[PDB]
Amino acid sequence: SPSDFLDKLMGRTSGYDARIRPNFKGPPVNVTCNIFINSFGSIAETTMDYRVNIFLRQKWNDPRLAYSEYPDDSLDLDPSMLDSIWKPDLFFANEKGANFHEVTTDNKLLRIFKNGNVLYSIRLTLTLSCPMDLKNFPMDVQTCIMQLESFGYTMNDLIFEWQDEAPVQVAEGLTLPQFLLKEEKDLRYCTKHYNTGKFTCIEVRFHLERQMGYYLIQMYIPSLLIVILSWVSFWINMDAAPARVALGITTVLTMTTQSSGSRASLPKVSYVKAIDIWMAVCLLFVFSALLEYAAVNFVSRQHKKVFIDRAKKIDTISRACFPLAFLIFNIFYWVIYKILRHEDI
Amino acid sequence: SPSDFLDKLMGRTSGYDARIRPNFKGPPVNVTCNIFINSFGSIAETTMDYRVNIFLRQKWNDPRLAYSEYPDDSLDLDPSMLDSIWKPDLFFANEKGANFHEVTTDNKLLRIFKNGNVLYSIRLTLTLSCPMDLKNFPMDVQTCIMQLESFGYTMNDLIFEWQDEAPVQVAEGLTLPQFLLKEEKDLRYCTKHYNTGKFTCIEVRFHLERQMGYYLIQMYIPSLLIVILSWVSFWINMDAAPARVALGITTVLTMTTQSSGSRASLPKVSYVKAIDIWMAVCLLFVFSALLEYAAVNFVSRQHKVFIDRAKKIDTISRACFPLAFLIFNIFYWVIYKILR
Amino acid sequence: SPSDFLDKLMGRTSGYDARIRPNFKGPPVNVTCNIFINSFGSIAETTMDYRVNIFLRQKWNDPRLAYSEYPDDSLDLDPSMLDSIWKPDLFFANEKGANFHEVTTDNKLLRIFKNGNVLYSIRLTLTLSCPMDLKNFPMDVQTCIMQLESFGYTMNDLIFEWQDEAPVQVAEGLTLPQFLLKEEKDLRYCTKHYNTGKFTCIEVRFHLERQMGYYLIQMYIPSLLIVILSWVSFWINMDAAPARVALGITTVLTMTTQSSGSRASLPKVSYVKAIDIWMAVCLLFVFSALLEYAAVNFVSRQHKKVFIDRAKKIDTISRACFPLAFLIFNIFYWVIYKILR
Amino acid sequence: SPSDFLDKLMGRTSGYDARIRPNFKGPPVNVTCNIFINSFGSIAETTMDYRVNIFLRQKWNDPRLAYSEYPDDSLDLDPSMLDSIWKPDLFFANEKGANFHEVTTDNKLLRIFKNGNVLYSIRLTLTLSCPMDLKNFPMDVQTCIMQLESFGYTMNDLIFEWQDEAPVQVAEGLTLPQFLLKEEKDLRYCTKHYNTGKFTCIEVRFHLERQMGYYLIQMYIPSLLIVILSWVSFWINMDAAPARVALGITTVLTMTTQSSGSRASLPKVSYVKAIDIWMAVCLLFVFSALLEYAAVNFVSRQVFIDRAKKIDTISRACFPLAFLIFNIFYWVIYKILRHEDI
Amino acid sequence: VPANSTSNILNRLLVSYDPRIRPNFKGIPVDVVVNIFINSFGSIQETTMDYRVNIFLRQKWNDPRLKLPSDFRGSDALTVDPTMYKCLWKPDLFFANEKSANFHDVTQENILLFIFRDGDVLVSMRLSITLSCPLDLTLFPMDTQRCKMQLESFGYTTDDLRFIWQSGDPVQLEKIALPQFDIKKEDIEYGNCTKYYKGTGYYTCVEVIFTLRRQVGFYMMGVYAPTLLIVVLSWLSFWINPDASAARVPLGIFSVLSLASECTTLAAELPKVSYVKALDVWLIACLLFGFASLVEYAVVQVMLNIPTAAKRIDLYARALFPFCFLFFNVIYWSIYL
Ligand SMILES: *[C@@H]1O[C@H](CO)[C@@H](O)[C@H](O)[C@H]1NC(C)=O
Ligand SMILES: *[C@@H]1O[C@H](CO)[C@@H](O)[C@H](O)[C@H]1NC(C)=O
Ligand SMILES: *[C@@H]1O[C@H](CO)[C@@H](O)[C@H](O)[C@H]1NC(C)=O
Ligand SMILES: *[C@@H]1O[C@H](CO)[C@@H](O)[C@H](O)[C@H]1NC(C)=O
Ligand SMILES: *[C@@H]1O[C@H](CO)[C@@H](O)[C@H](O)[C@H]1NC(C)=O
Repeated sequence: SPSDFLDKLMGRTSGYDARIRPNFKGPPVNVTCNIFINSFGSIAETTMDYRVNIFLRQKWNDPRLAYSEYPDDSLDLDPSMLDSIWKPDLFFANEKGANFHEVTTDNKLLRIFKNGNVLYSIRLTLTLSCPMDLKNFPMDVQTCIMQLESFGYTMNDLIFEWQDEAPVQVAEGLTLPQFLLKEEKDLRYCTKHYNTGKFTCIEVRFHLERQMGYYLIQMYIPSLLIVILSWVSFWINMDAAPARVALGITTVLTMTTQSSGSRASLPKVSYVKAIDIWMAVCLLFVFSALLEYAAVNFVSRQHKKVFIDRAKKIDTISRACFPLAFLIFNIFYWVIYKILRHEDI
Repeated sequence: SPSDFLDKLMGRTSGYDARIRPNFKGPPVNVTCNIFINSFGSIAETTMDYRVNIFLRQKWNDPRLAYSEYPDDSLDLDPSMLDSIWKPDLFFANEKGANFHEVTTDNKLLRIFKNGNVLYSIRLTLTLSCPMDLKNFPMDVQTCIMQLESFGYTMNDLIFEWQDEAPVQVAEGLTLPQFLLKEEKDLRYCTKHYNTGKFTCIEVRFHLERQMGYYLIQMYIPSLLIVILSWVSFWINMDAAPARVALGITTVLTMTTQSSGSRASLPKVSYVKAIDIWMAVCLLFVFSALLEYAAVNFVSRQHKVFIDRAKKIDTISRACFPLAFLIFNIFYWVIYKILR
Repeated sequence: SPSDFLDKLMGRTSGYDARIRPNFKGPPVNVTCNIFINSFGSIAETTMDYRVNIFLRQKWNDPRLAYSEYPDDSLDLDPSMLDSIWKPDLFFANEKGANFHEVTTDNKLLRIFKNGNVLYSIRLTLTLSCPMDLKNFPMDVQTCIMQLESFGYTMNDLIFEWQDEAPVQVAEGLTLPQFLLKEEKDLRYCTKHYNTGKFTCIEVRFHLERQMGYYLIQMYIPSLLIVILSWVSFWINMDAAPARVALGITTVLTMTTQSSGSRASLPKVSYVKAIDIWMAVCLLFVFSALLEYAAVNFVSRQHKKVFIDRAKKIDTISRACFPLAFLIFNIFYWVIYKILR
Repeated sequence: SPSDFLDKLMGRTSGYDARIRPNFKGPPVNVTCNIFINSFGSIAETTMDYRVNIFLRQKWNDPRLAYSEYPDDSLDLDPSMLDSIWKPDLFFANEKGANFHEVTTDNKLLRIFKNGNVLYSIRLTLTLSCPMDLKNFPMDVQTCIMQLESFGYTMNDLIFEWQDEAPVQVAEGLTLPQFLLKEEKDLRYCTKHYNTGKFTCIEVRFHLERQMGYYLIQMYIPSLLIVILSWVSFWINMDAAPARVALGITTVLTMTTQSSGSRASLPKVSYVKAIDIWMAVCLLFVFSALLEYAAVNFVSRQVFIDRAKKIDTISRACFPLAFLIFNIFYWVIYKILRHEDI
Repeated sequence: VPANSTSNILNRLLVSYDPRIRPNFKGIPVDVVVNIFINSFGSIQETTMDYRVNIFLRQKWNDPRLKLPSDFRGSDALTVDPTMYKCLWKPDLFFANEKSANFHDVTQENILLFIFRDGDVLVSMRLSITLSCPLDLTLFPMDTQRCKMQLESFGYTTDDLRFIWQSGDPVQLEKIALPQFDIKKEDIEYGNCTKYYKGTGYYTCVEVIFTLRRQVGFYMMGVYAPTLLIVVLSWLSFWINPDASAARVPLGIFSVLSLASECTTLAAELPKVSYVKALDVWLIACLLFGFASLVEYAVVQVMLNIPTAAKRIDLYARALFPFCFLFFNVIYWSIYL
């Protein structure tokens, strides 16, 4: 009977203790753990964290759980008595609150192989934290990590190891809300040395690249429209002074409001950002246009002959020069932040 | 045998009670505790709270747990058996909600030394509260604390001490979004005297200094640009009166909107703040420019030497305003830099 | 023997049952309770609640747990045996979610005296609910309460009385974000009469005085500056009609947006608040200034005979009357909402 | 000896299996339940639900608990012994997450009478969801319901009945944030027919009345003031075209900002609300004022001055009348005729 | 014999019954009939891509061992205690597309167990799942979402467990009303995915696909009308007397400022997606037309310094821009059908 087999294998009469690691006072027990991402998203820079729904699985071996009576080489099992068998320790380093899922049943799958290998797959919901750098907000590349390491055992007793083929699988059709998950994934070791000793560790890196289209169409187009409107005002003659000054003031108002909104919709980072410098350049251009208009007005009332001609000449020269300066600054900014110093590694 | 050894140490046959402190009716026991900061952040002044992810460890000794059979000098236990032995009481006095961590297992590690010393490391996620001082908001220094104290025992039974070497470690590369953690940490004693007697306590301070770059680039530059634009308005001639006055009122309105936004993005406090006074003075300067141009326009229509006097007054005011703004700016920056 | 004494006094072999109230079929057992406010804050009028971190303690006596063997008159226990003895039922009538604390252990202290007196201090975190009135929002006084009462016993079984000396202590240097906690506190009885019978009760009142510094510096000064801008508009010559138009309309816009923001920053109250009436009167003054300017334009344009003189006279009359009206309104309003309420 | 009494009544030696309902293989057991509202408010329109703190009490009878040993007829219990006795199943259909209260002890009270009647009062905290009808948002009258029904049994085993004299009480001094709880409360049956069988049900209907005052002072007064400001723009002379056009521009700006901000604290309802109608009509009137100002400009730029003056004065004398008649019609229709007074 | 005695002898932690071993072991995989019952809806947070439900999941599984022992006193179909149900074996149930799932316990566990001589076992719970679906906002104002729910087995593979939907109306709903969308019971088409995991084995997964179409009434009454009014203001800006030329600029600058503010507000009340949305198309077109009006005024002004040509240009613009915008509007309302 299978129930008798379960009782004899790891039950009370089996003389097996779940509080003792396999191969006690001997070689350390190896673990081949792999994960399966089921969902992603909710990357909030305000809290500097993101959510995952991994399908964490663990593998190991122990001669005590090996069997030779039942004909089948792999039998399923239930979590209720899985609580009564040994489970290697595994906690995530950079996490801020994770929990299991208990919906209509337990979400733990336990399988025992004939050779003694044990398959342990359990469904988890995590909220990992990765620092975010905003050296170039619209065109940055984020690298959020997931560190797995033991807590109750050292390198002498427990070790970890990534699976050889397909270690970190991703569910087909998964799409990030804003970013995009690149195919390449980094796997390495993160062996930490606390005050208590040496602990084994496992690290996997995710390469996330932000998509510029949304931020472009929603923020850069209004600034370009405002500066072209400023040039349109620039083309206005000196007779309609109130209209020109009103247009300049309105442009500066729009620029300030857009900059405030853009910088308020983001975490308060100490250093400067690409969007911040772009909007500062646009604001400075609007300010310079208004200042030169004021200078033109001032020089118009300086006949107390050629003063009007000089004002017209300087207005025409500035109107011919400012768009070229804006174009060269824009192309320089785009090329530098696309190739020269960012989008590297 | 491992299982037999565990049964002989703290099992039923061992005759050990976990509800009785070591050295009962004797000298108080000594506990040495050190923490390991693993993360930080979420310092929000709205709720006067911040979150940590410490790795609190406790070390103490009890003669009832001594052993000499196993050749190894330090074995390990499990949380299921950890809850079956005595654990020193310790709660954080200044906290507003903390919780354990369970991921595929409990996150509690218990180690027993051969000489009898016991190591107890437990992972916790806390939410500590510190009174934020906003006397100088963009240039303040925040001192958030962490009080550790007992609850079930007095000085006669339980005492708390720090560890002499590396009492508070910090994970390498720990970065904060707004503030920065100073390396220096202050450690003291906070022995309290409640109504029930005398309780041990332990306090550790963290020094956080706010970085002005974000607030500078967001608010200080636009206000200065607005006041320079008001000066630009002042440089306009008298003929375009509606234009200059309308642009002045528009600058007033945008200053008010910026002040309202800055206040909305900041938690409310009773007293004044540096940003508050800075924006108030900027608004006052813009309003003063508007008022002086209104006075010039009024004196221009006073019903032929009036225009000369008006031009002289306008030139004198346009010369004096930069001097007043510069002296105010230097005085404000120097006082909030060195004085406070 | 400590373990043997624990087994003999409150253990399994003690013969004492925790489900039986002390002095059964007799007079109700008196209970004296005192709290210790550890923190405060997070007072959100939007959800009508505030948070506390009380340090509730309870004292009572029972001959069943009395002992006379240990020479020491007071010993200490652990929650694992605290839950095995009888405790008085106690819940909070006005609360919207409360829980204990668990950090490396429970936060319950049990101390038993030789004569039979029992001390019981347990740390709690509550979310109390107190109705708030905003008739005079910037200078209001709020009295949030805390009702302690039993649920499972009547007056014949359980009663509650406050401690005579220092019943409610406050943590030294308590700092509230907006309000301030006055030292004087009110204590009384709140004996209720439910449908199931008569239940004991205990109340305590906290007097809170809201500070108006933030509200002042945020809203009162800008409105005053805007009305001074309108008064500036009063002195502009009639020729500069677009100038006065722009000033009036911008004052209207800033008054509207400031009023909208101020009213949105406050919870949803059906009746009228002081800030509402202040914004309404400021907007009305701005509107009246614009209307009088339009009337000046109309009377000036009516000529197309001493109409310039009449327009100048009415403009001077407005510029000399509206400041006086604003001053008298401001002083009357401040006096009324300072002393009359 | 209360312990021996409990052991004989519902103890291990009592032979009282809690899994067996009273009157097994017989007539269904009747349960009379009444509630005691302790708090209200926090009605979130976006989330379409509200919160209560009821004091649900349940009354029923079972001969298996009949006793005569004690001279007293009504004793008391604790939740520890409550867990060992049968408990009638009950849950709320229109709920989205409820929980008990655990403050220094359990919040459940048990009382057994000599005749066999058992009283079971337990403190609860519910989050009930009720659809909101926003046909006339500033004048709406909401009807939120609380349904009680069984889940573990059918009409053949468990039934329900409201208590007769004062079943639903309200704590004195209750203050709702926005609405006003009507004293008269409806009570009827809601017996459902699920796939598994026929389940008993119990429903109590509330009545809520929204107050205009807040929304009134928020929206309606600025609209009237800006309409009068538009009339002020109208009365300006013709040659001051920039002044009039600027006043029209600022009036339409503030009107559209007010319209946008009116629905900030409201769900994205499919149909049209009263406040939406008011905002749309005010915007249309300001727009028409600007349009007629433009028409006056066109006429003056093409006897022409006489025609421009006559159309200006005619429209300036007619538009306030149109606004007044629209206002009175709208107020009377939405206060009596179309959607109000049931 | 007491009813409790029959329930115990059928199964109990003391009586010789093992809930751990599946029914029909080493034999035919268990056939489980699953039907759902919607009780509420809503909380469709587009910013987080998740919708909350409250279901009445019912699953019928037949166990040879969990069968009536005859003569217990069955008569009417037996009702099993939920604690007995916890003792009773349960086939594993999980749903892949859920942000989280929470059970509902309104003063009692919401679990009903039914036992019949057929030995078939009817089990019903009450869940409060918060599922997740990928929203598609390409044609956001007139889109059609396909939020779906799929139930999967976790503990057992296809070789031991299998799920089949109820033959007669497996999905029901009591006329639930939604704030924004409008779920229609006509199209609740469902299939199964039986997805395979590379490393563990096969798993049977059944699915349910809803159909939620967003209602444009709120948008058409709140965000489209103000834009049209701003467009008509821009049109009116053309015909004003160009003699002063100091009054035409305010119309254009107010139009562009208001359109920018509306765009920012709508972006705030909207999830962020890379692809362009129809609302963004309409807003940018309105902004571009206002900008075109302002640059037309600028061209007229620069040409004024000839009057006949400027007047003809202004008249032609005022005559053609409304017609061009009408063409654009009809084309836009045609393409976004
Ligand atoms: C475990 O696996 C490792 C490689 O991961 C191997 O070197 C070792 O021999 C294996 N066995 C033990 C007992 O460590
Ligand atoms: C623990 O050490 C302290 C000094 O750190 C000492 O006063 C105390 O007596 C020690 N405890 C015992 C039980 O010896
Ligand atoms: C408890 O105190 C009350 C007054 O608070 C008194 O009436 C009573 O006698 C005291 N003791 C007992 C055992 O009832
Ligand atoms: C319970 O009351 C119902 C009516 O509410 C009645 O039909 C029934 O007979 C009563 N008692 C029993 C024991 O069924
Ligand atoms: C489940 O999908 C598989 C695909 O192989 C198919 O054979 C089977 O009939 C499907 N079952 C149902 C109930 O649709």
